[PDB]
Amino acid sequence: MRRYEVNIVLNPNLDQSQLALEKEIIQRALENYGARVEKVAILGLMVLAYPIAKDPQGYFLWYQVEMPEDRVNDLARELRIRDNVRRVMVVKS
Amino acid sequence: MRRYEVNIVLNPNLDQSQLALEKEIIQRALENYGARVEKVAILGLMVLAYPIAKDPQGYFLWYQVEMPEDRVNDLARELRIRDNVRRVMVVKS
Ligand SMILES: [Mg+2]
Repeated sequence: MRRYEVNIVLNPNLDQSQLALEKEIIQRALENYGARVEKVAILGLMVLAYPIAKDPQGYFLWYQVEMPEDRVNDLARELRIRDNVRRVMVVKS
Repeated sequence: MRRYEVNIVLNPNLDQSQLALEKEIIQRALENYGARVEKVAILGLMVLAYPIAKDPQGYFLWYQVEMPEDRVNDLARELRIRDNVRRVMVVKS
């Protein structure tokens, strides 16, 4: 077990109920990969100003968890193939 | 004037006095580009677990500012050419 901060950028076009569902589904996926969810946060709709990129808008979701290192890559791919997930950044604290 | 969150990843090999200097120099650069620095934070040494990348380690620096949109790209390039700066992500709140 190790601690990680899971950063998620979701489709900016989601309505609140869709945002909630995705946030809940993603939290379940975390646990499904052995994660102990310590913190969770929706940081709002944000726009990437730099670097220059397509689809700069997105909802920023953030989770702090303790989970096995061996399941980190798997959880990441699981989250990435989700259609509403545009970006997944997992940082080891 | 608009509000932005300036994300900075610095060389992980910096000693504390180097970290401090860079953090101060970067804050000055911000102001030099018309930024009003509202918040500043050093979030520690972190390791990018996903996606897979070279030089995964780095100090995470974060600033919240209000500055002119027209100087955002310039400030970003200014910060990026700095040798200790490995990554610059500017998000519009
Ligand atoms: Mg915070």
